[PDB]
Amino acid sequence: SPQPLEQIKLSESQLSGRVGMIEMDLASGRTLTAWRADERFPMMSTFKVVLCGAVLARVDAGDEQLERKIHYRQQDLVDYSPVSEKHLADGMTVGELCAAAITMSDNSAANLLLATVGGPAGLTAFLRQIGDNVTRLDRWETELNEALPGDARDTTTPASMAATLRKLLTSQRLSARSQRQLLQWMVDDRVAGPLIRSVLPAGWFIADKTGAGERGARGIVALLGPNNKAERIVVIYLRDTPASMAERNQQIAGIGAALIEHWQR
Ligand SMILES: OC[C@H]1O[C@H](O[C@H]2[C@H](O)[C@@H](O)[C@H](OCCCCCCC3CCCCC3)O[C@@H]2CO)[C@H](O)[C@@H](O)[C@@H]1O
Ligand SMILES: *[B]([O])([O])[C][N]C(=O)[C]([C]C1=[C][C]=C([O])[C]=[C]1)[N]C(=O)N1[C][C]N([C][C])C(=O)C1=O
Repeated sequence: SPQPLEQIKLSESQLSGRVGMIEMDLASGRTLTAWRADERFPMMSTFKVVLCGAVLARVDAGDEQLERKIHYRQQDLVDYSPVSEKHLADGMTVGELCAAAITMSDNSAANLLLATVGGPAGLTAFLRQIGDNVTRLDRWETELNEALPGDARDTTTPASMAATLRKLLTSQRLSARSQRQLLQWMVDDRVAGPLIRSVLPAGWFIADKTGAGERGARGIVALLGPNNKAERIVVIYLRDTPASMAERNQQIAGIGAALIEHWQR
């Protein structure tokens, strides 16, 4: 494979789309590779990690419990809700809702949790509280995936998302137990985690949350590293490409391959 930046450029050319990417040391926050890192991209379902960061902050403060059971109704549901559809009779705990939102990308689970943090406006306020002055959530699932060309709604930048993820996972803004919980939810991703492991060389750690939207929008936020360690945050977003889902997946994988072959920097 090419060097990381060369592969990122190739991916843009082949996709006829914009790619945004950051590679950041998790421990120190050092930025290693950056491409369009200050440009806006739809978050899509990658927002679900930040959402559950906000939930955990409420838990730490004693304003929420992961055990608390929410008994929601069918009228609360939106599409792509494989876990929450199973529990109209019996409900789900707040912790189960975060697990479903992150590991299964469950949209109704996400919307239920979003309401508990004050909706899109409340999550945006939480982001400002942790010093992210760029990321914004404006809509609910599933409209937040619309990815209209030039629309700033529901966007982040690779740089802001990476910094925000590092803050949530490591800065001690969250309790130790909450930091550990957020990480484990990403480790447990069922949408892409197992597939990614199936193509990673032996020894490479992965934890992740993916997202998909309209007009080619697709993304991943991840922890990756050799020696079975979460060494780096890697954030990749695609937008405004007519390419197939299969190619979008392959292009993101190709950027990963370039990172893997050229890790020491
Ligand atoms: O010499 C380096 C490695 O080269 C190949 O590994 C290949 C692997 O066979 C392939 O499946 C993967 O595809 C890339 C898969 C990437 C997975 C998704 C990446 C995510 C992770 C973080 C967020 C962005 C994307 O590339 C590597 C590097 O060429 C060999 O198979 C392996 O034995 C060897 O250790
Ligand atoms: B997450 O925010 O990435 C979850 N993403 C979704 O639920 C997407 C999945 C999807 C992507 C692309 C296409 O063409 C369909 C579904 N949902 C989504 O983008 N759309 C947008 C809004 N639309 C309303 C008519 C949906 O129902 C929908 O699910």
